Amino acid sequence: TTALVCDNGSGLVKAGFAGDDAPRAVFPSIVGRPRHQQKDSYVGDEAQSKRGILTLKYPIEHGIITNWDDMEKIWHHTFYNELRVAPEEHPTLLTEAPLNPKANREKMTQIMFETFNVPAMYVAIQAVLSLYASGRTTGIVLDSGDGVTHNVPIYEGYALPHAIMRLDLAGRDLTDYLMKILTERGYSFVTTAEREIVRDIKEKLCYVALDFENEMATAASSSSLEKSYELPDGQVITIGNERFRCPETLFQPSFIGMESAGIHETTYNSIMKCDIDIRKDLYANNVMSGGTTMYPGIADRMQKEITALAPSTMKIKIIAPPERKYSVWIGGSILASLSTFQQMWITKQEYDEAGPSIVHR
Amino acid sequence: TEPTVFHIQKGRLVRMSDPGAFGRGDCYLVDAGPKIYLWIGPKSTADEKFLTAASAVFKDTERKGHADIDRIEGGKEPEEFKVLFDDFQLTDEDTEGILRRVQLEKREYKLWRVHHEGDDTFFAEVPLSRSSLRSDDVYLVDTWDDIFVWRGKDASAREKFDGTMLARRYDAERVGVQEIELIEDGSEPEEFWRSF
Ligand SMILES: Nc1ncnc2c1ncn2[C@@H]1O[C@H](COP(=O)(O)OP(=O)(O)OP(=O)(O)O)[C@@H](O)[C@H]1O
Ligand SMILES: [Ca+2]
Ligand SMILES: [Ca+2]
Ligand SMILES: [Ca+2]
Ligand SMILES: [Ca+2]
Ligand SMILES: [Ca+2]
Ligand SMILES: [Ca+2]
Ligand SMILES: [Ca+2]
Repeated sequence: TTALVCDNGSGLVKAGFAGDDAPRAVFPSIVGRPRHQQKDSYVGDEAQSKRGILTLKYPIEHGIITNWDDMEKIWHHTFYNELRVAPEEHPTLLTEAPLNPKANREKMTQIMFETFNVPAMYVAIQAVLSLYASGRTTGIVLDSGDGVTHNVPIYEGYALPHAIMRLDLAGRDLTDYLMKILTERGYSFVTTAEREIVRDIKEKLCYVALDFENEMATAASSSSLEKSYELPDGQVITIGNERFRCPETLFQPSFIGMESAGIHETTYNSIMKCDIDIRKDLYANNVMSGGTTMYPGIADRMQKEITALAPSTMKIKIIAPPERKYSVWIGGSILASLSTFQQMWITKQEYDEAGPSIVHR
Repeated sequence: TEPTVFHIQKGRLVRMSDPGAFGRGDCYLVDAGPKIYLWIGPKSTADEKFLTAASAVFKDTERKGHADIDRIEGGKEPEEFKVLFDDFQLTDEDTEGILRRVQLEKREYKLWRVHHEGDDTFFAEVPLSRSSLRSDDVYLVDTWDDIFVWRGKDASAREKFDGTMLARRYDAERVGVQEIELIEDGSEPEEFWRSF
């Protein structure tokens, strides 16, 4: 029988079958309940479309599962509605954020065995899956998703927790900022389809400037940086410096009023928290993963910023795999396919004997 | 040719009887004692890269972390690495990987109803059947590679707008171009009916 792979993110669930090269189910990690006036909950696209009558909640906050009642609804939807499988017939691989608390991993394990009756399970660290999928045991992962951005240094297969940095700024903040600056141009984005337009513009037209101030000057002096997005009805929205002001927020969090270092400085700070003897390997192996690393120009900008900060004789290299939008899921798909990993799966009988703490051993 | 070489092949480590040739489409794990080398072919796939890295950590851990792991990019071998072998050779060998493109049978397509009447708006899955196509609403047929948006003869302009935007977001979340076909009630092409 075939393993299932579920990469639960703050904004999106990515799920599918081990051995597939892409997740076949991708849907919003949102649970809607019609509170205070027999189906009692909605998930995903259906839920987000009915915001006017549902109370919507995100069960995963900054990568960490926080609302377990709603997370169970997400997993039930994943198994039965999206994948249309019987969970008791499939070993299931789940992913977890950096610095996930032990009690959190234990509750994930309890729910998989006691609620869904999976025959076996495994929990993998998201950043390690991405690093291995790039063919590396050592490097520093920049994982930027919808709710959180982490820098995760990894040495010969093991994450270095004291040097992990967390920045509570990622794709949802960029969507909200683009919506703000487009509303300042006199547009209105209130309906579900209008909010999808902002998301589509962000993912299709935005880019990271190599030099922000020079790019602003170019945008002020000519229309060569303008690009247009055509709506289904033939309307056209044209943007110029909004294209690169939006993701500039990753490097300048003050654009949205956040008093935090940008992603180049958090990367440098993370490397500086590691022992000097491994920093050379981290500088040469900055691996990007996650949907918010997909902006054209981001690798070249990171290369420039890190080079400005790094010591003499260090080699700076940013790795941006073309598949990095879903590199966590793809890493899990590979893992759950590999013969030599089968011995490391937790079986239901082991859970019955040992309880949830078996997930650490 | 002193180190032990494992050729990653279809999700397994295969110990090479006579190492030295390295194919650009593949990955290899080279156990040279105090040093473990990952040899990453420039045309290799993620499943091959992953097994090499994971296996190197396992072998190092087996020796309580006492080996240095080095990553080699195929075609750019250092002098240290080439001299380990009697006759180091770079070839075009490429073993096919284990990952497969997503494919849907017809019993797996999904059908989505799009409704928008004032502030009465929603998406909703409905049973994949020609019966579900109501002429006053819009419907999305998801066949993975192709998305058909069927616009009822009596559907509102807002529902047609919403259906196309939803189809755009499906395409955006799936790697590679998915074709979006806008279909009009009463002039459906044969390609559309096959999905039922
Ligand atoms: N091509 C693109 N350009 C810019 N942003 C993109 C692109 N594709 C997806 N995104 C953004 O990536 C985010 C989703 O990424 P991902 O699936 O990695 O996050 P997640 O796992 O749900 O969240 P997190 O990792 O923060 O818990 C969304 O904000 C989405 O708009
Ligand atoms: Ca994620
Ligand atoms: Ca020989
Ligand atoms: Ca190969
Ligand atoms: Ca070691
Ligand atoms: Ca209607
Ligand atoms: Ca098809
Ligand atoms: Ca696509």
